[PDB]
Amino acid sequence: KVVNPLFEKRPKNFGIGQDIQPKRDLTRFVKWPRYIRLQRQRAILYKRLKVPPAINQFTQALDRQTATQLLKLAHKYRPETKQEKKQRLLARAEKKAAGKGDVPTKRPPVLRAGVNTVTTLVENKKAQLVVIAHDVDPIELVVFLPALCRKMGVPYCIIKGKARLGRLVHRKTCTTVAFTQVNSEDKGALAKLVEAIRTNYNDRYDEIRRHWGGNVLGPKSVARIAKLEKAKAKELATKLG
Amino acid sequence: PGRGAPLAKVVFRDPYRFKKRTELFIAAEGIHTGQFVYCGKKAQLNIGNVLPVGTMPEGTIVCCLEEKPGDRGKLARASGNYATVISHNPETKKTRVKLPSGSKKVISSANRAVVGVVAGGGRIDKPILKAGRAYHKYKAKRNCWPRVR
Amino acid sequence: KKKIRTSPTFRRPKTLRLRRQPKYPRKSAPRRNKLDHYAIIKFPLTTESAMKKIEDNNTLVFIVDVKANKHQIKQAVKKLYDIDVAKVNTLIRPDGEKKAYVRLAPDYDALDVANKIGII
Amino acid sequence: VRPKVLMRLSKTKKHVSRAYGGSMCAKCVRDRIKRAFLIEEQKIVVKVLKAQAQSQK
RNA sequence: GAAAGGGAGUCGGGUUCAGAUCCCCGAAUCCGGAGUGGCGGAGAUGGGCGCCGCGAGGCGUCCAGUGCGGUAACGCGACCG
RNA sequence: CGAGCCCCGAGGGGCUCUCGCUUCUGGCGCCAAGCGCCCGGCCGCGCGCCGGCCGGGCGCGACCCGCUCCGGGGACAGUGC
Ligand SMILES: [Mg+2]
Ligand SMILES: [Mg+2]
Ligand SMILES: [Mg+2]
Ligand SMILES: [Mg+2]
Repeated sequence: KVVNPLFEKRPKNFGIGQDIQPKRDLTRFVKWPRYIRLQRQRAILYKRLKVPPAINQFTQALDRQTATQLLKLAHKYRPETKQEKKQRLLARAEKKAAGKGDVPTKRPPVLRAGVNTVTTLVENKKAQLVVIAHDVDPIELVVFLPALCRKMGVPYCIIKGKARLGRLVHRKTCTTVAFTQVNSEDKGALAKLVEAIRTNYNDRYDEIRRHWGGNVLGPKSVARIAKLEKAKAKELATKLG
Repeated sequence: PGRGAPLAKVVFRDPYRFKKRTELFIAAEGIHTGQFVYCGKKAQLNIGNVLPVGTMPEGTIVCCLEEKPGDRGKLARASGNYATVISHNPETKKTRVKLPSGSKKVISSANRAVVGVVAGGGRIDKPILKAGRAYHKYKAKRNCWPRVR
Repeated sequence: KKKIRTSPTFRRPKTLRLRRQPKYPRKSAPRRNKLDHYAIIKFPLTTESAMKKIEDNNTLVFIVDVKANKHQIKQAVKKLYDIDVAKVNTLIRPDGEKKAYVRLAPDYDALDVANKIGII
Repeated sequence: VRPKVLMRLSKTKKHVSRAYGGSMCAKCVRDRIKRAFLIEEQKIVVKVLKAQAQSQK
């Protein structure tokens, strides 16, 4: 009612040859740096090529819920840090000075880390559970671990991210962690996790061994093939009946 | 200098930013200054327009033909020369054309070309008549002219 | 919903560059100025042409260091003779020295300045 | 004058009191004014023509 | 990457045994700088209404004011960006 | 907008070119109008979506999703022996 009559809409149409185009999103059309292009093309290649099952098994990671319970359990057994190791050593020195003496005092169960340590534990059948990161970039350190764990009878699961295992062990990255013996109040939770993981991984290793990965074409190629198939199907439908 | 075909300085508008884009088309014969030329798939058949061969009829002739779908013009560029669009097939998106040498070439239907013949006419009709005229001709081109047997 | 690439070119992002904060100077002390005013002014010229310049153009003729420029010559003369100069002309002699014709301010007399210097 | 002499000339000496003055000639300025007005009028005419032509389904 | 290409702006007179478009005298000129703004001029300083005032002219209020002329070619000392 | 493709009840979905704004002129065209949603300050109805004034931000305008920039070759060419 009080609107200024001088105000008006001034729409610009962006047809071809008309008013110049607006600054729109061009992320799909950016000349990207060579390293970005290389990593994206590697990701695409891992879907183009036929990935052997020994490498494709690591695409089967734990679901988010199960990974959450597993990491929640594993947080109770994180290795002791440098500061609290210093505190424990000072406490031991003070206690030995006065007056108990040796006092091993039940060295607590801890989460074992490192691919070599985990491999030795699996070979000795000491590990109760094995957790393997899915994204070990030099992927030869852990390719044998599913098979070795299956043969030795220890349950193994694959989890998303070596960074999470590294945060478990106060480092940047850990390939694998191992659950050895556990406290009594957590034995039941470990048993539940072991049952679920044995169902998901060890009991179907026979077809994990045969599930090849990759061999998927691009969306443009799939759309073109589907267009050809629909083109012949629309006339075959009229041919039939 | 060095070519017999006149060049056409043609100014377009940049579709994405406020700027003027100047091109250096090969002048098809008949075009003049102050003339509007149109380049694209929906351009009409007129002398000087640039449009894909697949959208052109079965007997049209063209000036600055692309050898590959996307480079600039490569064929029939020398003065007086032209190519002819012989045939099409909508499937496989191919067009058969006749080159100035008389050879037949199958190219993509997306190759663009200028409608008409390139200007510069029958330049080879006039006898050179003079070693000096030949000298001036090749001085603008390269060091090839005085040819010892 | 706001991060957009309106250009098809990836440019290198601008990252801050710290200024140098060295933990020790590479040289313990700054080297002193070898081209002080005594080094700039070597000795005055006392030839017939120089005396003619002194008594006619109000100009003192000096032989100066080859690396000294007109500003440095002007400041050197101003400091170590306590006189004001109008301008400085400079040439390099065929023997490699540098010769400066220093024209004094009108209120200063080149003749008695030359007397107190000792080049009469 | 030579191009660097134009830096020390006053503004008036380098242009003419008119739109495009000192850059375009009067004749072609008049031609551009008429061309702009007439082409915009033609746009109005074709807009009205299609608006009255769309009256029939 | 040019002492022959492009490239702002120094001329007249005198002067030495030997230097001068370089020195001296006299006339200019180009480029750069002025933060505390160097001086002027321009922008820019007019109309309307109430009043006072013999008239002229003053007071209050409101509204303008990024220059002007010529039909035009174009002009005038500036003439926001 | 469209021929209206076909059901048509004249609605309208499956079905085709369009899933388009630029051809009589030697003009001009960018740095968003508009709409919607919020965040401040101001005086202030002084009953809250609430009176109005000075600023700021986001979205639609400018559809969504996607795995190779787009196109042309291609297990040939090419390279090594
Ligand atoms: Mg011969
Ligand atoms: Mg010199
Ligand atoms: Mg150079
Ligand atoms: Mg001489």
